[PDB]
Amino acid sequence: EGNSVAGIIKSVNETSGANLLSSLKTIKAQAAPIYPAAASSTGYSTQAKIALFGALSWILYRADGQSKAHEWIVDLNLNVLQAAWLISFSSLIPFRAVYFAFRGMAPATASTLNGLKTFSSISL
Amino acid sequence: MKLLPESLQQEAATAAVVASWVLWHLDTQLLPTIMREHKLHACWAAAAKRYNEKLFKLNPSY
Amino acid sequence: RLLKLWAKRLLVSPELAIVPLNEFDAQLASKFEGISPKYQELLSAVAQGNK
Amino acid sequence: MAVTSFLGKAFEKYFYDFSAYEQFGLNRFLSSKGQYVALRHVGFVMVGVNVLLAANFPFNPPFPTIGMCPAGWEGTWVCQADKAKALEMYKEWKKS
Amino acid sequence: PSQNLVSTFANKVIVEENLVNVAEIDVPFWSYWLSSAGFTSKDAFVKFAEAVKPKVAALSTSDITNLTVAFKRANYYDKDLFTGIEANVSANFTKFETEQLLQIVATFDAFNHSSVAFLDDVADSITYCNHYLAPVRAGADELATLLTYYAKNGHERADLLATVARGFSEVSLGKLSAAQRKDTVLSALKAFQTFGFYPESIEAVIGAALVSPAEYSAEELKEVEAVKVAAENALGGEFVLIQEG
Amino acid sequence: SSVRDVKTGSLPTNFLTGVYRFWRSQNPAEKPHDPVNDRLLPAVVDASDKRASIGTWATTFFCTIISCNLLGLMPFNEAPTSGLGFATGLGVSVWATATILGLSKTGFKFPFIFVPLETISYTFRAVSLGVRLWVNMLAGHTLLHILTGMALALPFSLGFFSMVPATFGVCCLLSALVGLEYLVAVLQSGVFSILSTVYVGEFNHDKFIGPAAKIVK
Amino acid sequence: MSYSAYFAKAGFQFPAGLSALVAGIVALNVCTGRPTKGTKEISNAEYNATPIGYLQSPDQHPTAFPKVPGMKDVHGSPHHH
Ligand SMILES: [Zn+2]
Repeated sequence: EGNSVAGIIKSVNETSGANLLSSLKTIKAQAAPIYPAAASSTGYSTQAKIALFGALSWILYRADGQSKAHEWIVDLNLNVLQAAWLISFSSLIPFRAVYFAFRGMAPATASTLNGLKTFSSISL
Repeated sequence: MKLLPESLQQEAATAAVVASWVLWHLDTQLLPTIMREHKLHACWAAAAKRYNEKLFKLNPSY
Repeated sequence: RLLKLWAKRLLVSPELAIVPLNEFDAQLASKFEGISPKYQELLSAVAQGNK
Repeated sequence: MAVTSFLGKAFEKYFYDFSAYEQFGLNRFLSSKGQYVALRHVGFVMVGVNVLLAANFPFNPPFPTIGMCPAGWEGTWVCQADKAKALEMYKEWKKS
Repeated sequence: PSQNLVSTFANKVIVEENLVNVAEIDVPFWSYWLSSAGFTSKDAFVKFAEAVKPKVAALSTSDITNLTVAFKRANYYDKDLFTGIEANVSANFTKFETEQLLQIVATFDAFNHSSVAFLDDVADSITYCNHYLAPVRAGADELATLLTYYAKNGHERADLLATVARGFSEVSLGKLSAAQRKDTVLSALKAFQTFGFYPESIEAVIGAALVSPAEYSAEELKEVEAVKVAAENALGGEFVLIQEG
Repeated sequence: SSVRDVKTGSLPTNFLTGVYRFWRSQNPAEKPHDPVNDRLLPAVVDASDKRASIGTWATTFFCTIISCNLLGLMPFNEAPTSGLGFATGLGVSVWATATILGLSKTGFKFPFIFVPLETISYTFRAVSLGVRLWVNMLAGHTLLHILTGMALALPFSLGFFSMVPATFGVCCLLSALVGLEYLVAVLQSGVFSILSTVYVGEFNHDKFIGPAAKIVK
Repeated sequence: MSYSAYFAKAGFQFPAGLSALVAGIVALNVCTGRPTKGTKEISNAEYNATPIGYLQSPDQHPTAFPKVPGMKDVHGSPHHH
């Protein structure tokens, strides 16, 4: 669409002097960016259904292959040994510190975006 | 214990196909996104001084 | 016309209201890096918004 | 009841608010929360090993046993180092 | 009766007026790929031009570049078609790439065709709408062709001159063959002397003449020495040939 | 034909940015003799063109090996790297990539007792880089197999929930070894890609073109 | 107001060329050019003459949770060489 600043300039120039100060909250609301409101909550997507159906299919196929193996009970308790460390990772990992440490790996999120200053772009 | 596969070439080709897909997905899907997000910040950080000085010179408002 | 002019600039960026009009020329310098830092960080900090 | 949304909220309140370290009062017996996580890890491993052995206990072990035997089997298919012997003895045991 | 029936059917179903009738739908694609196959006929390219002439204003940058390269390869100038091409480039100058604009400007240079608005929009697109290292990936012959285009039209843009001057190098001139490098160096030095613009990178052009002065004539060596003296005065120093070290 | 939308500042984007910038920093560019300006910019771009994509290749191998290594630590799953041909094919492919790059630098055909010795120790990189990954992924897994076999042998014979201290000690040792397997998985992917950088970067040296003519002072 | 709801609108999505990776791994697993891991190609006369139980061999049918290690689901052909 057309840009919002030209809409500000046009609709501010179109107001009368008496109409100006109360129209300013409307004009601002017509120049505010679209932030889409929360739409319909569907169930799971067809790719999410495909993902979890294929994951459960893979887990059942792998458990059936593990049970038919020679040291089958050894494999079935290896699954317990690995799920135990998954459960302990859920408990031990400081996920907020991990998130903010990953934010420091990228330079785009390690710093605030420093660019255009206000004093150079002042219009009058 | 399993040591030797049924086919060495099939398993090496599986490794090649997986690593070639990871290479394509890195070069094509991940690196353009990463470079857009990185280089916007990097170009603004590298150009803040010269950009603000040039815009300060071009501005007749003062 | 003056009210419309300042209405446009304060609709795009209301942080200009934290620098008073008489003090503004006292901030400037010949080069941009020499502009007084009395209002710089406060202006850029107000420009992010209410959060 | 959406099938996954209620499951997500129930798993969230189980994951965060439910804590057996506080509701069973385990700060008296244990020094830390991390010591509870380690003890709960090894306890989960032990509970899993015991229920996987209890789900099927009369079977002949594929893993090598340390010269031992389960309960009163002693010389049955369960305590046979020879696996062909154990299979044929399992058939006679199954006959009953 | 296979021979006469097959021969009669092939000429009727296979001759160059019906494969102009397959090429009415996508004229840029077909004209480009038929001209690259060596099929350059004025008889077919007039029908190409009038088939594509209403479609030009909605064409993408790839299709405009393909059409423009094809009509250079045919050497068929249509004034109305290339006016439409130039209006398309002027309307969408931010979307065009330097890789495409060099090929378009080479065709607009091959026959003489220019506008002030077209030259301004091509210069704005190469200088500001494209990457500043895009002349580095260009090849020095295309940059020399664009330079003599702006020199023959008399249109002078110092920012475009700096941008296109950045593409001239020991690498880019080393990629050229010696007979091609002679024409590229001479035309680039003539354009730089016409504008009076002497950047640092002119050391790569003048040096490319003075490393191999045996291929140049005495007249061309005189004009190269004149450009060298002018660039020595403009850059405030003396031109040295640098050996391996 | 429609690409998806991405949020800026996402955790996978940030992690992958840090990983790529780590593997790119392994073989940095040489600082030229001249001050880098518009005169030296095409020589810098040409020098980047001569350099191999060791950042992209090391990031590819790091991601594809840390994924296959952490697959072995997920329940019901095995590591693809624990297979011989997979890990050794990755290693022989890295060695062949470095060899093909070095052959492209020297002219596409292959170069007293010193020449056989150094050629044997160079050709052993092909074996070594893949086999040091494969037997390491076989390592904690086969030790884990035998140890959980004895960890099953204790309550199968002493009773299901009786003699809990002995099985407690064996399950503590098992838990410590699966944690060591996690460390070895992440660390073997890292060691592989560090080695891929130092093997490919041996042939990553081309000469700077530079200016053949200057205007001094 | 934020872009959070806009990103909550988009569901789960696979990586962009995951179908090519799956169709490469599956095509490597099914275009082996050799029989399927304990089978043998036989003549059509043998295959139609042989019943379904004699074609099956007990090593390729191990028992799901075997009470003795080595239990097989089928007994194969009663005819022995
Ligand atoms: Zn295993």
